[PDB]
Amino acid sequence: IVKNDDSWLASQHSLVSQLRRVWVSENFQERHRKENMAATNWKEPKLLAYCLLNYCKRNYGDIELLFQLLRAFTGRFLCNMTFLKEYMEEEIPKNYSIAQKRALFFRFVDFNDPNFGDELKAKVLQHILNPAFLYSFEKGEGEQLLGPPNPEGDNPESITSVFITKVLDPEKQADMLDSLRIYLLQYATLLVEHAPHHIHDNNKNRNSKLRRLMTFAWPCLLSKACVDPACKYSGHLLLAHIIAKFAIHKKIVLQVFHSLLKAHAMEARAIVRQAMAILTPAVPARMEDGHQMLTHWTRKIIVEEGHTVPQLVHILHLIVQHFKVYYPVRHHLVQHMVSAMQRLGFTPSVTIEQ
Amino acid sequence: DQTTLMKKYLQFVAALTDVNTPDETKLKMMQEVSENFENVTSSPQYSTFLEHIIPRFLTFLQDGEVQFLQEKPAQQLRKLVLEIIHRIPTNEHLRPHTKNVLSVMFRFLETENEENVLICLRIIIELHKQFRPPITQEIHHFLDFVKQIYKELPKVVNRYFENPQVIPENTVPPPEMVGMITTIAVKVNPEREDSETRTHSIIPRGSLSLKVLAELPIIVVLMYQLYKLNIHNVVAEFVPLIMNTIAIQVSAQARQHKLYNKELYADFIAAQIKTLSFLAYIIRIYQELVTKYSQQMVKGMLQLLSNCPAETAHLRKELLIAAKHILTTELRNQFIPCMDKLFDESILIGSGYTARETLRPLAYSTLADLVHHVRQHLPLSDLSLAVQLFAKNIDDESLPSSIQTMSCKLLLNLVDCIRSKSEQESGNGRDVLMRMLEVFVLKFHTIARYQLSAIFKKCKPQSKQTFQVTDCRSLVKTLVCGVKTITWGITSCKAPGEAQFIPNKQLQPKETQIYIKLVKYAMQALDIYQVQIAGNGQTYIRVANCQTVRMKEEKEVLEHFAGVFTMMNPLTFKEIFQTTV
Repeated sequence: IVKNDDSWLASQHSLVSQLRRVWVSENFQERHRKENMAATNWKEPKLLAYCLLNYCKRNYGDIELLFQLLRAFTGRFLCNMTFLKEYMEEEIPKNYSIAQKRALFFRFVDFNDPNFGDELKAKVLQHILNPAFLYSFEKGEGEQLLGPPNPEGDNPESITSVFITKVLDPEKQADMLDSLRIYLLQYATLLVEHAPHHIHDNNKNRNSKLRRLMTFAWPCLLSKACVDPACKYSGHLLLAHIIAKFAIHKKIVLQVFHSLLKAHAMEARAIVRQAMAILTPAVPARMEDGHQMLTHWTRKIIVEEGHTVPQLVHILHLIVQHFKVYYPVRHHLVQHMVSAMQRLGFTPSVTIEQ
Repeated sequence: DQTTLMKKYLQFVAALTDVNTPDETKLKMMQEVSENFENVTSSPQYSTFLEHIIPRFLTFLQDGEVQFLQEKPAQQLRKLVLEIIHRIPTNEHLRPHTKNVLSVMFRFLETENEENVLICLRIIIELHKQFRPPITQEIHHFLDFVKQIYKELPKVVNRYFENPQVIPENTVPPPEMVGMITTIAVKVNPEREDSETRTHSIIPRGSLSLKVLAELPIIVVLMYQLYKLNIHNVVAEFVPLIMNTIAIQVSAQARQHKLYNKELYADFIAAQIKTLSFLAYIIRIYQELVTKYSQQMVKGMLQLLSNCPAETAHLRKELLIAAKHILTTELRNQFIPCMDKLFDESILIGSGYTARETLRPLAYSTLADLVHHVRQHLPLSDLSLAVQLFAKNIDDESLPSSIQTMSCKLLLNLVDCIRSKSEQESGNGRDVLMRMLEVFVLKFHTIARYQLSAIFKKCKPQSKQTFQVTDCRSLVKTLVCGVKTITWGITSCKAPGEAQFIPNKQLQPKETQIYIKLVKYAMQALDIYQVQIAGNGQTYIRVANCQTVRMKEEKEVLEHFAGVFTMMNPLTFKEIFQTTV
């Protein structure tokens, strides 16, 4: 019926309420996740999601039912849910208004549902909030979407204020799942990159919001030994963006740079490369002795370490990527560069990548 | 004057053994010495410089009492001296001092703290790799020390995990009751709430630290590589110790205790995974003795998979690599009973974010190799579980196209097994075959709709996109081959509750509808072969009006696609093609 009449279901409120009840029900999600391969009903979640999506297309205010559709992405169903992903990433940023996007964000903030865990909130940030806000910022609607640039964090209309105060609340941080933290750091990177003025006005003597955002990133700089590398380096990527945008003190910049230099692990190579690509140009632009600090730390890590190959190859990859930055300090690096080149090229059993 | 500078550094080295010099002065002197090794190594005096400094460094290291507090200047000085010895270039000038340095380090491995032992182990690895000295008694004593640590490991596990001890407040505990570098704060006077405040960090003894246990097996592998003919029988003693080590599991009650330490548990699991990597290295040499102990090994590595922390993705990667190496041997037969657990994705991959994105291709490729080798022994239920998992893999667009092709190829191979087991069981094999055919048709539809539209959108008129085109071609070829195999299986299976098989049978209307959808979707999917890949980097759609195909692969895959339908009952073929033509 929905396929033949697109507008019919938008009015059948009780029917859609029972369809939602089925879709959020525990037994349905268990049965479809824990099917027998020969189960007849394998199409059922695709059809139910298609109906609920059809309802959501015309009724934008029902944000709750839109969020429950992300249960399709928490499981791994044997029916292709790509039409939900397409709708959420493409159509919502294009179609929804600034007021409706603000409603999305403020519904994400106050979503106190016990059955809507952290993974579902991660799905919300990944598929709905981040694409919509990225599209709005790319179009230039950042001022309207964020609302007032409230330096003092109280104003409930300021998206950056409520995000930093309510969402990044340190009391919540404890049980934080890594996926939720990662996508929160990506949203904060959008806010910093597209809307630095709302995060921190340089004219203000002090601002708490920048401090609280850095404090939310800062646990990644702690030297704990059991942290998922993507969460830690995503926090370093947020600090790299903050350092690029804002006049941060030297010690924080140098700590972030040193921690990214020590990040030779394979698991987080891409995020570390993004963070270094952001940060390495920023270092000379930030402080009056940026070139000397780049030289000092690169030389120190290449010498005092590099008895292990991966660290040395990581630093050499960084030098190769940003050789234009390193050009005014070429004379110092070049000796170690040629020595490492000879060693890596002639040590027994060179892999072709080395 | 560089000669004067070298003499000054020699005086600094001599002052290291001096008793009158303040400790901070020694630390500053050695910090200056460490930074200036670039200048010293250039001059020919570096040989005499080594002949002077290395005996003096070794003498100072030998004389010192083993320190265990990290903020102590003496501990920092000892660590700096050891790191200086490690930093010394490994050219032929180090050769005369190599024997003495190796003996000194091997004596420290028995005795000193975690930091210093880890540095000594790094020095030993570097010296043995570069110089490769002949075998000495110190090597046998090291192997015995490693065996003693392996035997002591259950006591360490009991002490830290099973029966933790509360460190007395405001006191400095002995290193034998800490498992890792722990920082504590002490107020000097306990008589008052206000007093002078001092902070200390306690380094564990190297015989109890699990980081040393994690670092040991690579050294044993290196010495087996260097000394294969000598220590072959000694390594055989490690195998029961390796199996016992990987068998060890921390009790559930201990993990829930108020004194449980997550980082220490991570270090313990890291040591166990390093031990399993050592086993995976030695599995092919000692295969008889490993086979005798294999029954515990299956448990041990299944438990390592269950218990590997989600945050430690590198440990999960190393564990999966070791498991892939082990499964290549005969021992995969022992896993036949337990693969019903090994198909649990939570066991294999876990809930970590980095593990889920990065390591799923490794996990499914290892499991696919295991299933492919074992497939004739798996029962119908295990074959169905593997089908269900790799069918879920077919659709999953987060996986790379190579993994989707690999899963399609696995499902293809299972079909004859599923047929054989369903004929023996008289089970539901035809139903799981139909479900596989449906998954293949839906993959064809997904390729036609999403992937091919993007590929065509990326084309431009003539005069990683190559990878996307070559993987689309490979996936379509594999899908066609799998559809043909699945059709042969369906046309060769007795149905559930059927009396007897008949050599061909007219398909039911639902099956015919599935094949009609197959025709519709696969005819769109086979358009991938239109997209050519020029040497200039251009991907272009070939001229539409050309039936003279120059490629053999397109001819072969199109003939295989027709082979699906030519094996069907005439009435089924007629019904499908009347509609589809």
